[PDB]
Amino acid sequence: HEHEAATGCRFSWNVWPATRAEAQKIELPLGCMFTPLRDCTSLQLVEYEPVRCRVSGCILNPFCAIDFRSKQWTCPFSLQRNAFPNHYAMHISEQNLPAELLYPTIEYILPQPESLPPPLFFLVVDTCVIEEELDQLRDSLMQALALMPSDAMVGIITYGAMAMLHELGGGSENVDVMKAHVFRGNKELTSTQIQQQLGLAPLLRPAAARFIQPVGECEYKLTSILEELRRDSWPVPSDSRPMRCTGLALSVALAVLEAAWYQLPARVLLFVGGACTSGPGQVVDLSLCESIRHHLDLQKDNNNARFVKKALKYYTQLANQAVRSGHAVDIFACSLDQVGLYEMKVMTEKTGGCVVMGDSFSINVFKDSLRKFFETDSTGFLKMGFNAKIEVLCSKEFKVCGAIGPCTGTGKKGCQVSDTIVGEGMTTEWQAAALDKESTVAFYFEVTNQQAQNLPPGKQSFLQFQTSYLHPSGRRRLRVTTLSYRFAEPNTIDVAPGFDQEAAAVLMTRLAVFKTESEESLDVLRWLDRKLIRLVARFADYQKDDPSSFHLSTEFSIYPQFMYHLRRSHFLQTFNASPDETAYYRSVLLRASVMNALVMIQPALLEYSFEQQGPPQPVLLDAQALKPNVILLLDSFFHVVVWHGELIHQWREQGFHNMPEYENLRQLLQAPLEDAKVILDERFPVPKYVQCNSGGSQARFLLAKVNPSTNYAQTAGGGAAMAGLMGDSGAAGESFINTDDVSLKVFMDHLIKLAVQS
Amino acid sequence: DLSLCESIRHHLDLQKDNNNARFVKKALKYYTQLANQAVRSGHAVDIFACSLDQVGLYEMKVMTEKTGGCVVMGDSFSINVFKDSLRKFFETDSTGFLKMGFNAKIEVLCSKEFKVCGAIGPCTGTGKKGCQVSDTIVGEGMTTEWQAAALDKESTVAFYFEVTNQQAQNLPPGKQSFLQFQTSYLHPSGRRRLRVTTLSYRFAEPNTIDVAPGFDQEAAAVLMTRLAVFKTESEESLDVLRWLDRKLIRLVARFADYQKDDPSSFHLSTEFSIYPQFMYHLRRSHFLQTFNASPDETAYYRSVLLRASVMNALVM
Amino acid sequence: EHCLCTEKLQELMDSLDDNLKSYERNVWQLQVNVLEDERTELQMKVANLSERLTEIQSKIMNDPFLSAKYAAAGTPGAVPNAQTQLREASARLALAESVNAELERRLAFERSISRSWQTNLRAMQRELREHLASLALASRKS
Amino acid sequence: CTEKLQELMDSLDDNLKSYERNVWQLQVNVLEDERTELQMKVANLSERLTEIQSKIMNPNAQTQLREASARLALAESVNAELERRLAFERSISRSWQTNLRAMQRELREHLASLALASRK
Amino acid sequence: KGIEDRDRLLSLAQRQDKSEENERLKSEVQQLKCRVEKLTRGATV
Repeated sequence: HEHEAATGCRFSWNVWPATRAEAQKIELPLGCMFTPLRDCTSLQLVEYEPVRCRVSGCILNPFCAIDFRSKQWTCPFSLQRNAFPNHYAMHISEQNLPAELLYPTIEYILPQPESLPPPLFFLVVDTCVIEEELDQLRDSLMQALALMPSDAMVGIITYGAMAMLHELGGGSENVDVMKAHVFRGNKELTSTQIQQQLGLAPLLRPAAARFIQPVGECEYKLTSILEELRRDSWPVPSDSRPMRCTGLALSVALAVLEAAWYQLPARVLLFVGGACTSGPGQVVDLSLCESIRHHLDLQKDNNNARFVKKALKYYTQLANQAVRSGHAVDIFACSLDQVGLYEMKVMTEKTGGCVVMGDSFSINVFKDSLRKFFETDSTGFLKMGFNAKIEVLCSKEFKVCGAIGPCTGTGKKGCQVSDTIVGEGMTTEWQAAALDKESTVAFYFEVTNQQAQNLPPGKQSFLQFQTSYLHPSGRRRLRVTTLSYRFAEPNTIDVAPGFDQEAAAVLMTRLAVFKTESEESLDVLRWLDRKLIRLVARFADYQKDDPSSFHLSTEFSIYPQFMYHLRRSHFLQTFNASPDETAYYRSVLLRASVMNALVMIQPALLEYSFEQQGPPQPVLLDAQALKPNVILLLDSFFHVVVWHGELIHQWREQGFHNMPEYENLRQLLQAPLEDAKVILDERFPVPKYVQCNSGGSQARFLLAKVNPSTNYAQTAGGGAAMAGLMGDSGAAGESFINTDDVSLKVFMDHLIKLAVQS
Repeated sequence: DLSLCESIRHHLDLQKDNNNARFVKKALKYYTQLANQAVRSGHAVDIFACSLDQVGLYEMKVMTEKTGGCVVMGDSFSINVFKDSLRKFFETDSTGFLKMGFNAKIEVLCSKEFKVCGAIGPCTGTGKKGCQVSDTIVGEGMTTEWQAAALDKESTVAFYFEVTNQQAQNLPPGKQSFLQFQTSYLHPSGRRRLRVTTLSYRFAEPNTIDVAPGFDQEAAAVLMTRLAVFKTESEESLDVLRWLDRKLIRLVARFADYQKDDPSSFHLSTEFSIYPQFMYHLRRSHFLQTFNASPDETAYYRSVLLRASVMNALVM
Repeated sequence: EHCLCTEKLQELMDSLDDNLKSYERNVWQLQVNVLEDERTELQMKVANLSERLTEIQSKIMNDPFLSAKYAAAGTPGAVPNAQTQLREASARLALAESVNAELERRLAFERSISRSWQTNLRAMQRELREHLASLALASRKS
Repeated sequence: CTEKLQELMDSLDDNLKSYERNVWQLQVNVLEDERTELQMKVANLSERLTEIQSKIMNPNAQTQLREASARLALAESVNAELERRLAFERSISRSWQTNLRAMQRELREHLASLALASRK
Repeated sequence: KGIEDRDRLLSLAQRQDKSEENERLKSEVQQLKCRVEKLTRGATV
């Protein structure tokens, strides 16, 4: 927790294993959850160039020995000495040291030898939705436009059966004419074909002068296209759904980016609201005749995999094009039916954007997520960087392999990278098209150390992270965070106290999600509970062949509950949800802070008791909390469902609350409203707030995630006698829940029994 | 299990957790996911069980309620209970086509004065949201459209409604509210059908006594019996017995003319004369009493009660 | 029963030698150099508390009229006159917070005594357990 | 294998009956008594100092005595709770030879049953 | 200890015993014998 407060990094093992055999013994992958941008109260922005080691590229860090008599510092990684250049020869005395040597996380504003490009935003706006859906899309776009920064530059493109690329901010000679370059659908023009036809083939050329311009110079031209935004006029053939080329629309947007701004801040914002019907990205036919793909369809490798694979090839081609150019892409998919997240996820995970997943635009999840995307920080600027390159500087002992999360490997193959790639690797640095204040990347490491006598005396095992992002003030930036973990001194056990239960739990979530992308769900589940059972067998106190002597430390005891809920959650089970819902889950899981992703693994069950008169207490997620006299608050990052009982609900009906003896009932009813809106306005994509009550409202969500209390298994345990006719015929009206899930109590029983015999 | 020393489960075995039924858990919830597969595919499951010993009808009732299938429980495959039931399963109408419908889409609309709570019987909701859904749920709610892959001439579905009006001054006098049903089913001839049925009813005056001539005790008894046997699935049957007792006390005291603390002045109207006798036979019937029965036999009565019409429910 | 125990009881020799003896040494040192840290931080505060009682002690009562201030004092008589019970409620209060500060550093440095026998002792449970249990696994082979 | 078990007995009980844990404890006891003696020196040097610093220093009496004795009697609560705390980690450090040599007798007896089995 | 060992062995025996169930069927198979004998009496007519 304090480790996340300082640098934003969270290792699974705070103390590391010694050797390769020690890495096999600890049995879990060493890894961390560095949040790159991560506004904490420890960064200091300074307008001088960083001092760089010629051998390693290391920036002077607080764990550097400074030879004051020779004006030389030593690099802690390469063990080579470097001098202090000129200005740092004086004022290097022991009382006056710079902020490089005092604070671990330091920020360098990169003095250039010019107004750097402010962020760009395309608005790939859909038209083939229902009228009230489109009207509120106009309203949200007007409010988003009012939340543009003054220097920010925008370009509208409204698509449908064919893309209309509207040019902005024309001459004052007309004022009464808007132009739109129309590209017909069902025709996959290449990248260079779009450049030549548009004719675009101090950072704005006259070819793009009809195109992208400041919002401070357009104004009326933006408000015009948003208010003559209307439907498509095509009579569809009988039962056909309105024809839509989403894949063409993204290619036209990305091709404008190519001849225009190459390595400059830009983000395409898709507002898709229906699946692609024709042209590229084909997921279902133009007519509403044959079924769209399902989770069942991917299970039994149906014929609709021809629309899964060949549409994946197109969207990964556009994903790689967006990566090599340097611009991120956003999805605001808000369709009532299936739209195609599992193809369009490869473009948002590689570049890094938003995967907001509304249903119909009036719902709360869309509206505030758009305005939270363009909100400002305490300094008033936009709280998101661009063109971030994150390179690691490992030490001699350990070597990096993977960066599972919102980034993409580039290269620079060398001695810092080892074999056995988990995730995406063969690289030291990771490109990221844009990175906000929520992105978290899982960096995996492995300790080689073939001989146990290679660690330096009291080795702190240095590791330096370097991110080169661009801030929307117009200033290129470089932030370095330098961290150390002492490890594996010969008094045995040290690696295990450094283990913390939540950090490694999210790490195995991201590894399970990447391995479901490659192979099927059965073998990754067999690998996952093998990782659990081999951990529990070594990392517990027991005697062999005696399960009654089982014991777990405070670090080691809550991890099986995250593993039970992880095997219970929708990331590994592709059933019970549509493929777009599962892809929505996996897309935000790879980019999530550890505290918020832990909530998404095991949902919170903040309980609101009447008789307690005080703060909430976290109860166990089970159905021994559905008593009718309480209120419930489930928090699973996607639903903030507030569950009433039948006793509280009928108090609301006949009105105990209105008559003034029940002021405590008013506080019991306003606490769910006020504390939930606190939850909604802090976290990204703002979850669907839904009122609930017992046996009604929309409580089918909460009764789904909540474990059954009176398991039918405990309703078959031996010993029926002498209670058949007693006691005035009534007890409390219990609720019964049926699900495939064995109880948390019995899942620990197989965990203990299998670990003890092994 | 296989070994013959261990016996099958019973009502006393279910109420107080015996080890004779260690495998009824993943039994019953296996048949729930087969019924889950059945409704997305639009296939029905009918069961013709015939044995002296128990066939497990308590756990496999869940398909026949979920898709609209029928249950025929007999003691042997040769008694007249089996031969005639299987034979009228294939009986034809006046055109020679089967007297059943498949893949039915029962869809309900309402005026803005009232919504739908839920449905009880051989149907399952689809999650079709709308402005006509009520907060309260009775059974399968959260939709205006239910799947029923099997219906016939006797399949009757409970629909529960709730009035959402807050004040009586918002209604003009003599206002008529309307409701509507559509049934989109395959006919055995191989063609799409759509049966639209519309009813009109009038709201009462603000006085609470004016609804008394409009009461129908015979259909309301089927209503309370069906809601009782649904509530016994999750709650105790004993607690349901207290519920129907106290609802009978409130209904009788509201709709009878009497002097206070004078039992000799009691009188009930014609519309409420036989209704208290209905819950006398309801609390002694096998639907809520688990005595002298098998859970399979109780599952047989509860499955056929959820799909019978008003006259058959009065007979049982 | 020479049944190839030689290579595997030898690694039980190695595990029992470099861990059983060395852990006892390395924790016997652990408390003695934090209780010699008690010696060093006790005596630093002996230094500043002795000097607070030599110049403040002598400055009162070496210079005429201020030594008359500790001649009148709070007077050695009864009838506390509602000024010298005003006063010495803060005298035992300053005695209270001085011993509160002393017990609270006592508590914090006794955490370093106690937060050392959980982890390393469980290691001695640990690395001897899979060696002994496997000494019954491979023993049941011939 | 019997030669390895026999010198396992010798290498183990040399730890058990070594009066070597004893002497390092006699080292820590002699610095315990003088350190509790120097606790009394902190007591005397501070008790006299807090008296002297109130000799010199210079609402009504029925408010400043209402406070500062409510700042007393929380001293009553904190040396009550912290000393009750103090004996608790005294007792968890009062496990030093209690279960560490229970480990060593567990190894001694478990390897004794293997030794008698090999001798049989 | 043998008292409490086979007070459970006897108690398991009666719940696995159906002594009151196998008399009500011996009456019904006897009246099935009487019914099939009555059917052969009607067959000779």
